[PDB]
Formats: sequence, C-alpha cells, structure tokens
Amino acid sequence: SMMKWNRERRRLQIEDFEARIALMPLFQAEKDRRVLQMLRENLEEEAIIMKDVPDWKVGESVFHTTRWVTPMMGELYGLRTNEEILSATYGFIWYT
Amino acid sequence: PFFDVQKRLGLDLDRWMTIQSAEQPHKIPGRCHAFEKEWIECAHGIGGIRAEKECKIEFDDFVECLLRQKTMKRLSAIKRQRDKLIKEGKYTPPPHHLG
Amino acid sequence: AGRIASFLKNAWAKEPVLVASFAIGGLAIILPSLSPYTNYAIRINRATPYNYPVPLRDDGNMPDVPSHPQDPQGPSLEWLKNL
Amino acid sequence: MELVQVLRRGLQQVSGHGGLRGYLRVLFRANDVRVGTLVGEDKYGNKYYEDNKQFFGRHRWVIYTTEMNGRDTFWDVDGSMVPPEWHRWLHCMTDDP
Amino acid sequence: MWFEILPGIAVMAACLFIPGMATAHIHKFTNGGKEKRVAHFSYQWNLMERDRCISGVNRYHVTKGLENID
Amino acid sequence: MFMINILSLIIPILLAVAFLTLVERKVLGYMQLRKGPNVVGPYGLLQPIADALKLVTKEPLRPGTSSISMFIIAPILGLSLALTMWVPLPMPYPLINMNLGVLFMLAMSSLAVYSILWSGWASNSKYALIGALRAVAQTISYEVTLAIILLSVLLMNGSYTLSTLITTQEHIWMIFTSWPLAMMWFISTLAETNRAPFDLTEGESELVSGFNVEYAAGPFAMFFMAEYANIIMMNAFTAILFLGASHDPHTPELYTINFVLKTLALTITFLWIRASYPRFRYDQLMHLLWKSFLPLTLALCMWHISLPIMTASIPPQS
Amino acid sequence: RGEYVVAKLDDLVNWARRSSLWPMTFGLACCAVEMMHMAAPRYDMDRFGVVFRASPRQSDVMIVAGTLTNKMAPALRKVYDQMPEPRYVVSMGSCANGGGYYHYSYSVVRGCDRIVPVDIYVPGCPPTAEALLYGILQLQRKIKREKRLRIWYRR
Amino acid sequence: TMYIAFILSTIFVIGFVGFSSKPSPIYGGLGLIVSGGVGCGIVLNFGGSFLGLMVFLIYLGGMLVVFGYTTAMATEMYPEVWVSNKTVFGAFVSGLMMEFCMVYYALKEEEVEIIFKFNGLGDWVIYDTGDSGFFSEEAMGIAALYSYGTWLVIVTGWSLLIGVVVIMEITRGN
Amino acid sequence: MPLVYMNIIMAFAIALAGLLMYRSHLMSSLLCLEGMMLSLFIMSTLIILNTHFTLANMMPIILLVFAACEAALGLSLLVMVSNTYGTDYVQNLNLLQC
Amino acid sequence: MNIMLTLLTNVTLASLLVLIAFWLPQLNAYSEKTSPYECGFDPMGSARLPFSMKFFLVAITFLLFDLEIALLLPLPWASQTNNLKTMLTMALFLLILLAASLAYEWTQKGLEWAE
Amino acid sequence: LVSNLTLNFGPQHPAAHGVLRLVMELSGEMVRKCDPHIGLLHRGTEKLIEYKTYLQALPYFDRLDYVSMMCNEQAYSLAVEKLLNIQPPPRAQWIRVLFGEITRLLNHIMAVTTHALDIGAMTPFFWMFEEREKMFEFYERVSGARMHAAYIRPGGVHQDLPLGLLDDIYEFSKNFSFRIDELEEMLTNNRIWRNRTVDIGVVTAEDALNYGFSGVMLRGSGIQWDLRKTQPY
Ligand SMILES: CCCCCCCCCCCCCCCCCC(=O)OC[C@H](COP(=O)([O-])OCC[N+](C)(C)C)OC(=O)CCCCCCCCCCCCCCCCC
Ligand code: SF4
Repeated sequence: SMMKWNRERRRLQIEDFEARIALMPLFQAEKDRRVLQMLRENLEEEAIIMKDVPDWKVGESVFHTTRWVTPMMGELYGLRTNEEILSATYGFIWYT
Repeated sequence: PFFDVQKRLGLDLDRWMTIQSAEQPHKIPGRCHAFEKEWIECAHGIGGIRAEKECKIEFDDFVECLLRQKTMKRLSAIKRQRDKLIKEGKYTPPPHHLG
Repeated sequence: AGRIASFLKNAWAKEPVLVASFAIGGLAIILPSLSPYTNYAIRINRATPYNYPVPLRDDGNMPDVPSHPQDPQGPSLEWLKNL
Repeated sequence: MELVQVLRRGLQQVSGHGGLRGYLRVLFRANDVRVGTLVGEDKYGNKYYEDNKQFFGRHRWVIYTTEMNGRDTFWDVDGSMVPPEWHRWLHCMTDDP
Repeated sequence: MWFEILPGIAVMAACLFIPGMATAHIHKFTNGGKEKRVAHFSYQWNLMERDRCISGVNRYHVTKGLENID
Repeated sequence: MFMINILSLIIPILLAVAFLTLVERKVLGYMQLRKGPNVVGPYGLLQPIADALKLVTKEPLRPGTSSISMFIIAPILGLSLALTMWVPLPMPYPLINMNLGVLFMLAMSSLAVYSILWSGWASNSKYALIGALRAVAQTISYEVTLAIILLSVLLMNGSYTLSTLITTQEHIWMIFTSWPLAMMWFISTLAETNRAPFDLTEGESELVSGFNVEYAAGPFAMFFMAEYANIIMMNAFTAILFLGASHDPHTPELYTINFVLKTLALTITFLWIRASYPRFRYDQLMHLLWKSFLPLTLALCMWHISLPIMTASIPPQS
Repeated sequence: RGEYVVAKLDDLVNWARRSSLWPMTFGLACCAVEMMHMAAPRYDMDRFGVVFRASPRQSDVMIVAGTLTNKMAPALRKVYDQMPEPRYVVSMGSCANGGGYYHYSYSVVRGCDRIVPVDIYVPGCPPTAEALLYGILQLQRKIKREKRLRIWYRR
Repeated sequence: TMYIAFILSTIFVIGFVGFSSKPSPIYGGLGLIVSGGVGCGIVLNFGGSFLGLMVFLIYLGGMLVVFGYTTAMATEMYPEVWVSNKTVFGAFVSGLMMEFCMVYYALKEEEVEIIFKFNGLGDWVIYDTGDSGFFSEEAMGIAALYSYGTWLVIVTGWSLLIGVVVIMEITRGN
Repeated sequence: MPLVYMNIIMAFAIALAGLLMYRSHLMSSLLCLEGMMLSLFIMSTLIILNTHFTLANMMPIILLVFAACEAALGLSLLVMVSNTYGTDYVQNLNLLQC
Repeated sequence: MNIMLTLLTNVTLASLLVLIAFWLPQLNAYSEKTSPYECGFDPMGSARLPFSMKFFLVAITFLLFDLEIALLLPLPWASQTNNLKTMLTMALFLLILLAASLAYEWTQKGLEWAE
Repeated sequence: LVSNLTLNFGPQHPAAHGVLRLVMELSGEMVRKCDPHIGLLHRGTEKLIEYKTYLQALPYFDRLDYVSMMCNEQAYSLAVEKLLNIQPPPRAQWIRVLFGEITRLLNHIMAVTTHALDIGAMTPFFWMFEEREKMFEFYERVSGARMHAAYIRPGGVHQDLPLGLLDDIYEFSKNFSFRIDELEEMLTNNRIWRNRTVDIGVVTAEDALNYGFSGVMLRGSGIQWDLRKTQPY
C-alpha cells in the first residue's frame, strides 16, 4: 500500500513542480523589473544625497567587470524602511 | 597534493568540494560562480607567480563578491551621508522609500 | 549440513534477536541488487523537475528537441503514470 | 439492550432518591447513589439501608443524620454516631435490626 | 465501577481537544477564512510576498482574480 | 491572536496533566480491585485541584547544601521544555510549522536531560547525584534508539515535517508498515519518560524518590507537571507517527477528536504498563537497550533505507 | 468585614490540606500490617486522597505504627524534623501510644509522644484497619477546624 | 527586532568570556551550552536550519551532556563556584569590557582594524537577493554527503570505528 | 567584514586565550577546546551559507564529528589522570621534568 | 518571530510558576529540618563518590554513536538523488560500521557491567 | 583512592521490611559486604516473659512473627504442654492444624506480595490482601481479634468454633487457588520478574545447613526437610 501511495505522491509532486515551471517566466520577468526599479530608485536618491560629497561620483560600480552583478540586500533595501528590509531578509526564515 | 595520487589514478577524492564553481547538486549556483570562473580561467596553467599579478583584477572582483567590503563601504557612506542631511532638515526621503 | 543447521538452531534458541537482526540486515544488503524496481526509483528521481528547463536555440538540425511541451519529442512520463 | 437497562438503572437511581436534588445530596454526602431498602430510622435521624444483592460489606449501610446532639453533621459525619442498638446490625454481628 | 474513571478521561479529552481546535480556528480567522498558507520553501514565500503586493491591502490572503484586471 | 494561540495551547495541556494525575490514580486503583479518588469531588474530579493547592501552600524545604541558582533553573528548564514540545505537533495544523519539527523535538527532549543532571548535582547529598547519573545514562542510551527509529520511520515520510505524516498515513497507518520499530519506539518512549519498569531514577522501593528527594511542594510539583506533560506529548507523537488519523481540511475537528482519543488510549496504555510489570534493574535495562534494541534498530534502519529504493516507493521531499 | 475573606481562604486551604493527606509509612511492628490493610482494597485509603507517599519531604502526616525502641527513637525524631510543615503525627497502637505490652521494658520508649508531638492516638493492639481509618478521618476533621488565617487576622 | 544577529553574537562572545575565564567546570559547561544555543540561533537566522539543529542535538544534547556528566564524577570535594576566585572575576570583567569597547568602536566608527578590517554597517546587508526554489540549498548540500562525499564518508566512518577501538584501548588501565 | 564575523572570530580568540592560560582543572581546558571548535563551526557555517557554497554545507558536519571524537579521546585521558591522582589537576602532570 | 514569542512565553510562565511555588508557602525552618535526608540519620560526604569507569564508558560510547547518528540524519534527503546506488552503498556502509563498532565493543567486554 | 560507598542507612526506606539499618559498602556497582544492624525492634520480650505467668506470656508470641500469630502460639503451646506432660484434645489439634494452615496462607501472601511490591509489582499485593482480609475475618470470628488471636493455648484452644465458620472457610478456600493462579499469571513466567529473581541470592545446600537456615531457605536448595512430615506435631 505504501508503494502504491508513495508512487502516486511522486506524480503529484511532478505536477506541482510543472505548475511552478510554467509560472516561472512570469516571476522571473517580474523580479527583473522589480530589482532594476529598486536599484534605479536608489540611484536617483543617491544622486541627491551625494551631491555635496566632493569626490563622489554616483552610479560608480565597485567592480572592475562591467558584467551584471546580482545586488546584495544592502544595495536593494539600504535606503528603505526597517520593516521592509527586515521582511526581505528574515520573512521566509521567520515564517512559521 | 604532495603526492598527487588522485591525478595519477584518475580518482576524484576531494577535488569536487575544492571550489564553488565545481558541479553542484541540482545545479544550484555559487554566489560568486562567475567571478571564480573568470579568475580560474584567467589563472589556468600560467603558474601562481604569474597568476598573482596577471589575474589581479579577476581575483579582486572575486574577493569583492565574497566579502563585499568596498560595496559595504559605499553603502555605509550613502547611509551616513543621508543622516548627515536628515538632521539639518535638508533631504526628505521619497514616498517609495518610506512606505 | 548439520553443522550450520545446528548453529542456526542454537542461535534461534538462545539469541533470536541477533538472528532476526542479521537476517534483516543481510536482506537489506542483498535485495536491492536484485530488484527490477531499483532502476525505476532512479528514473523517478531523474524525472522530478526541481529546476527550470531552460530552452535551447534551434540552430537547425535539432529534430529530437520538441519545440513545444506537447510535441512528440523529448522524454515521456507515460511509463510513470501506470507504475 | 443490556446497556439500555444499565442506563435505566442509573436513571432510576436518580428517581429513587426523590429527584435530582436528593440524588445530589446523597452523592455529595455519602459519595454513593445506590437505592436500598429502608430497614429503619433511629431517634437521632440516621437512616439504615439494606440491599442483599450487594456483596458482603456493602449490603448494609447507614445514611447519617444531618443533626445530632446539637452538632451539624451534614458534611461532618463519623462512625461513632451509630447508636449501639444499630451498631450491632450495621457491623453484621447479628442479622436482626 | 470502571466507568467512573470516565469523567476524568472526559476532562482530559476536552483539555486535549482545545489546543487543536483553537489552532485551526485562529488560523482560519487570521488568514481570510482560509487555511494558513504554508511556506516550507522560498518559492512558496515568494508566492505569498507577490500575493501581499498585488492585494493592495498588504495581506497575502486577499486574493485577486480575473476581476482585478483579467 | 498568536499569543492567544500559545495560551490556549499551554493552559489546556497543564489542565490535562492535572487530570492525568487523577486518571492514572483511578486506572491503577481499578486494576488493583480498589477505586482510587472518589471522595474529593464527584468521582475525584476536584482531587487534582486539592493536590495543586496543598502543594503550593506546603513549605518548600530547600537543602542547605544546594546551589539555588541551578536548584531553581532545573524546574524552569524542565517545564519550559515540556511545554515547548507541543508547539510543532500537528493537531491538524501546528502552532509552529517547521521543516524539521521532529528534529526539533529530538533536540528539545535531549536538552531535557540537563534538568536531572542539574537537579542531582544541585541537591548535593552525595547520593542523589549517583541516581541522577544513572538517569542521565539511561536517557542518553535510549536517545540512540529514539533517533534511529525516527530516522528509519521517516524514510517513508520524505522529510522531517510533521504535517507530512498526515499525508504519509492517508490510506494506511504507519504501524502496518513498521510495527517492530513501533514496539521498540514505544518502549524507548517508556524508558525516556522514566516510566514503568524504567522508573529507576524515582524507584519508590529502590531509592525512595531518587533525584526528587530534596525537592518538595512547589518545585516538586513543577517537575511532576513537566514529566506528565512529556508523557502526554510522547504519546501524542506516537499517535501521529504510527496511527495517523484521517484529515478533512474543511472539518479539522474530526482529526482533533481522532488524535485526542488515540493519544488518550496510548497514555492509558502507559498507565497500564505501570500496573502490570516488575521493575527492570539498571544494568538489565541498559543490557536491553544496548544488546537487544540497538542491533535490531540498526538492521531495521538498513531495511528501511533499502526498501523504498528497491520498490520504487521513495516519497517526495516536498 | 475583611474577616469573611480570611475565613473563606482558611476554609479553602484547610480543605485542600485534608483532601490530600499524604502519610509516611513508619511501620515498626504488628501495627504496620493493619495499616497496609487499611491500604488494601477493602478500605482503600487512596479513595480519600490519602496516597501512598515517599520520603518525608512530600509527607503531611507521620503514622507511628508499632513499638518505638530506644535504639530507634533518634531516627524517628530525625525524620519527623525533616517533614515540611504543616505536619501531623498519628500514634497507632498501644506500643506507640504509651508503651503497651512492652511498657516496663529497658529498651522501649513509653509512647512516641515523648519523642514527637502527637495529634491523634489510635487505641488497640493492633487497632483494626477501620479504627485507623477512623483516626485518619478524625485527623481530617481536626484540620477542617484550624483557624490559622483567622488567628493571623486578629494578631 | 531590527538587530537580532548582533545581540546573539554579543551574547555568544559573553558566554565565551564566561566559560573561558574558567570557573568550576559545571559553570563553564553552562556557559558553553548558552553560547552553543545562541550560536545555533545565529546560524538559524542565516538559513542554516539543519546545521543549527545539529548544533543542538549533537553538541548541546550529546557532547555537552557527556561533558557535564563526566564533570559530575571527576570534581572537587566541594565542587568550586565562580565567586571563589578573584581571577575568574578579573578575567570575566576584562573580557566583558574588551567586548564592550570594541563593539562600541565598531558601531560608532565602522572601520576598526583589530587584526582584520570590520564594518558594522549591518548584518542583513551581506545577504544576497534570490530564490532557492522548492528545496533547501543547505539540505541538498548536506545530503550530497552520500553521493558527492563518498571519500568523506569512508574516512569519517573509519575514524569513528578507530575512535571506539582507541577509547577502549586507553581506558583499560593496564 | 560584517560584525557577526568580528564577534565569532573574537569568540575563537577568547577560547584560545582561555585554553592557553591554564588553571588547576583539566576539564576547564577541555571546555575551552570545545569552545574553540564551536566558534570554528559557526564561522564555517556563516561563510558557507553566505556564499552559497552548497557542497561545502557538509564541512561543518565533518568538523563537528571529528572534533567530538577528539573530545572523547581527551575525556578518556582526563579520566585516566584522575584515576591516577584523584583529581584532574594539571600540576600533578609534572613528573616528566625528571 | 512567532517561535521566539512561544519560547519567551513558555520560559516566562515556568519561571512564574517557580516564583509562586517558591515564595507563596508560609515557612518556619530550623537546622535539623533542612538536614540532608538519609532515612533517619545523617549522610556521609566521603570523597567523590560518583566513580567507576563504566559510567564514563557508556557516556563515551553514546557520544560516538551519536556522532554516527549525526552522519545518518541527512538520509531522508539523500534518497532523492539520481545516483541511488552510490547513496545506498554509502548509507549501508555507515550502518555496517555502526554495527561493527557495536560488535567490537560487545566482544571486547565493553558493554558489560563487570564485578 | 578506595572510596567504596559506605551507605550505612535505610531504616525509613519502604523496602526495609519495617525497621532495618543496612551498613553497605559497594565495589562500584556490586555489593562487597552487607552488615545488618538489628535491635530497632528489640522490646525485651524474653525478659518480660520471666515476669509473666505461663498464660500471661502467651500473647507475647502473637507479636513475634506478627504475620504468623497462630503458628507462634501453637509452638509455645506445644512446648508448655510437653513440659506439663498433658495432651490437647483431638478436636483442638485439628483446629490448630487448620488455623496453622490458614496462618501459612496469610504469611505466604504477605511474603510473596511484599517481595513483588519491593521489586516493583505493586498490583498483586492488593488482590491477595483482600483474601488476607477475609482470613482476618476468620481469625476474628474465632477469637475476636483480627491478628493477635491469643486463641491457641497450652491445653488446646480458648473456645470452640462458632456455628457456620467451617462453611465460610470452605467457601473461601474453594476460590483461593484461582487467586494463586492470577498471582502466577503476573509473576511466574514474566521475563522481568525472572530477571530479578533467577540466579539471585543462590545458597548452597550444605552452606544453607551450616548457616542455620530452615524452611523454604532449605528446600530452595533441594534439601528434602519439613518439620510437618519428619517431626509431625
Ligand atoms: C519482509 C519483512 C522484512 C522485515 C521483517 C522485520 C522483522 C519482523 C520480526 C521481528 C519481530 C520483533 C521486533 C522487535 C521486538 C522487540 C525486540 C526485543 O529485543 O524484544 C525482546 C526484548 C528482550 O527480551 P528477553 O530479555 O527475553 O531476551 C534478551 C536476550 N536473550 C534472549 C539472550 C536473553 O524484550 C523487550 O524488549 C521487553 C520490553 C519490555 C516492555 C514490555 C511492554 C509491553 C507492552 C507493549 C505494548 C505494545 C507496544 C507498542 C504500542 C503501539 C506503539 C505505536
Ligand atoms: S500495639 Fe500491639 S499490634 Fe501494634 S505494634 Fe504494639 S504489640 Fe504490635
């Protein structure tokens, strides 16, 4: 009986995983725009914050490579509310 | 290894955990996979002496990826310079940054 | 003949726990290598799609890659449905 | 249908004590709700009950009075309240009340 | 005789029933009348975070169907 | 609202412990041709209250040779662990929903051995320490079989998530698939809660009350509450692990009724063992664990790793 | 006035203390077996909440059931001292009461009340299990009429 | 709630100062298990659920437990107490003040250079932004011990069997 | 580096100092050794989780098991010394000066 | 974080039960009352009674078995690999080594509570 | 470092069979020597008897083995009758044998059930103490006392059996073997009871004889000796 049931539970998981796979291009396309918008909003703000810091130059990549670098949490939420960055860091871990 | 038994016998005893750009379960990527790959592909087969100078940019980018020290410095500067202008009542963070 | 049967007799008469444990461990060692279903378990593990199946660009001369998920190309799970 | 008769016997224990108030009185005083036959009552108010279908040592019992010699005994009873006339019958030294 | 043990067992049964029923009903109350969403893996957490963003009311469990846009 | 959930979990559990004292006394009495508590309240229903009130108004003699810091830390640790063991339990929906719930229970119950190692050490008396050491050795030795039995059983579950046990046992109980491991698990649980022929740390006729001699009134009461909470919790874990109840998502009260009834049955069996057997010797139970339970447990762990692979019955990990 | 609250609290505490009279098994001689007969199913001392207890640290009443000898008296006083309060002593049998059959012996203390304060004296050699149960219920009624909180309120 | 890993790490270091000042070994073990619990919490906040629960089950409930059990046997006639020595107080106080001074310096300066360069810009800041999918990356990495880590299993199992043999050799006492 | 790493490395340094600065008991030094191992475990775990070095997730398990094997060996050595001298005091371990 | 609140509540309520339990009763203590209990007499302190190598050996053997159990815990996820024959070989290898440690301790006296 | 735990105590212990101080040193786990300290119930019985008349000394024997009262008073009565050169009547002798066997049932119930209760099998104690209560009723019906009958006396017994006593003794005895069966259903084949009793306290037959053992302590070692058969009374 456990063979029968665990075999059925494996096909159900394949179906669930395929539902996720079908949904993934949407989520990837959305996450790209969301991340880029957050980065660009940080850029627009730091262009204001950093006007008066003398040798500062805004948008300057920390990396030698011009290749896209996936931002950390600090680059994304470093100028947002404590609740938002707390969520983006620990919401999954703390969700029980 | 002092005695490279693995490369003589073709066995992979511990080389699989030696870098984060090696093959991973479920193809889960390392956080600094591209940086490590570029540094390794630069430094391959030219010896450590040459690789220390001629692959300095790739290793610097890798180290920045691993410990985001300069990124943290820049973020800290932006944060503390923001506060430097909150007190004076100069800069108002915008609605999408407050809620 | 009688020597091993007598040893098994004495073990069953005085240490049934060890007899049962050694028999169970021996079967656990031996039975997987004879099962037709072990390959099936491997195949089930292989057919579980954890990652996204990132596509390929058809440079021409790709007649076995499907194009669409519902094209008669690429692996089929019909075997798993009845198992 | 035998459990039906068990439930009926419990319900008749409720009815056999003169209602729910009387049933609870004997439940909380004597910690027992059996209905026996009244064999007699002494001058101090104690009532004596027999039920010969109970096993020996439970076939006879006394429900003590609530008032004896100027002392309230609704909750505070003891075996010394049984007069010697009923003491003999209660401890089965004789068969005659 | 033995059935007088049943009152204490019934009290125990009620005391043990209370936690599960309370957990289920609190979960229904605080999740929009539906089961509390389970996020064992980051994909489910991301599903809930997307749900919260599109609800407009900062609650993941306020479900927008084809009436929201299409 | 979540705080109310925590409270409505904790308080009924303590009440269930309080009336488990009465239920155990009555079951023991009726198995011994007597009645047990039937005077203090109707059918002894106010007796746990009388015990709790008498204990908290009784003088709590603390030893002159006692490190009071740990003397009071041990009951706090014991009761806090006994209560927190219920937060992942899937009465249909858990209070805390973790990926590693049973691992969490294993860890928390392995931290509970400190309450004896600290109570025996703190009480001094130079002899209750030996009883505490015996209790700790028994506890750690049976932790081995608990862990390995849980490991072997969960190879049909696919994860350490306790909610998945409900799904695993949808069509059949896990008892029908792992009954030998069920017997060994049940006896290991008996031994871990210092119950039955395994009550060596509090042998009424061996060392009076062992590690609990110096504790009195209040701290003794809290230790007792911790032990009985652990008993009910372990029986709930056993019911969820081996006798999985059918779940209706639209009617979770049915699952709760089922689970509570099965947990009560297993607890009544725990009290049933207490009234039926003599007491194991310390070396005798150590021999049982190390030379009888452990080899069979290793063999059955081997068997339960081989079995899903050779039958293509490996569960999902999600 | 505020003496009604104190009276109610005293009643509650004295009901809780007599409903859980946990005695200590001090079985010295023949009186010990009639006390475990009061323990036996026929009388079932547990039905009154009177449990089979253990080390004096969780005992509320001492039952001196049997002859106390001179060799044994220091141990009896030691365990009496080790009882947490409130604690009570029931002297059961002639030997514990006033020496009994061995009153005129060189090695027997004439009554445990020379060693400990005694609350109830149960007569008999031995007292029947019913007599000991009567003594226990009489001790319970002694506890019911204590007025510790009312004494404190008028201090 | 904003800073949780920093209180946990400061408490971790405080417990380290407490047990490394070396009071009687039972209090040293108490400090060690407090440190282990807060460290398990630290790695729980980083997504290392299995690793932290391993800390608990095997370190705090195993290795420690055994340590306290063995201390309960080989101790002093009056097993010592923290207070009994001024050396314990001095070591603990010096460690606590060197903790406080350096955490204050790092918090208000963010560029300390005690051996290593440090920046207390936060601790959430270094977390990366991404989805792990339908599995725990930690569990997949650890379950690879049986597929990728064959050599590791071989050497570790051999060392454990050798450990049993070794302990039985040493403790025989002849 | 973030300040959690600072405190973890600080814990390792404190455990090292506590082990190097002995006192009478051997068990105290063994507990300092254990603290050094625990700080190493946490540092390794933080580094491995942060950089998502997935195959290196198993390294803390190996470190923990091997260090616990060493701890068992040290405990046995302490027990032998105590059976010799009734205590685990390191000052009794001085008869190799001659 | 819900779990932290739950732990805080459990610990807080346990400590509150301590406080009521350990401060509410009325006390009257003398020297002979709190004397250590030894069945009617005084206990001897002696000198480090908790001895015997067997109590330490069971602890050490439990420690090593617990380490191997730590090695066995990742098994439920280990069965989800495509390379099942290697994983089965290694899991059974670890269990044979556990059995071998048990057998070696067993045959060389080991688990025995000797004279 | 020989610190063999000298736990020289245990009178208040519930398993001390009443009053017993045990001086014990253990080589770790196992017992090296036992030193029973007795006298905690020495009441000077043998000196008091010298101040008592022969009838006055008879109740002293009820309280020696206060589980086997009538057997003790039978032994004392036999001694006094032998010294007196007189013979008790046949009916008195049959009554004495009947109540001696009732007394043996009482004593064996107490011994076995308290042994089991000390081991940790508390349940058989109550089942058999109900039968003990019924035999107490027989004692009281013949003498007026449940335990200390003082019923068997030099010359015979005090008074005759009341009418209907033999019927009740028959009613009790016809059901008692079923209770022995239930006692054995819990102990005799139980793998835990045997683990606590098999090969425990083994005594050699010759060493049992030289140590002055008697009764079951003799016949446990295979010695075929019983006073009721070899030297009947
Ligand atoms: C195709 C199938 C392949 C797989 C086959 C799997 C094996 C099947 C056959 C094995 C059957 C035995 C399984 C293990 C049993 C225990 C092992 C053992 O050592 O036993 C003997 C052991 C030791 O017995 P022993 O002492 O006689 O023997 C010791 C060794 N010799 C013989 C050398 C002396 O005994 C015990 O474990 C006794 C336990 C004491 C407590 C008793 C409790 C009674 C009440 C139990 C109620 C039910 C429990 C479960 C409740 C529900 C839980 C969900
Ligand atoms: S009073 Fe009588 S029965 Fe009780 S111990 Fe003394 S002699 Fe024995």
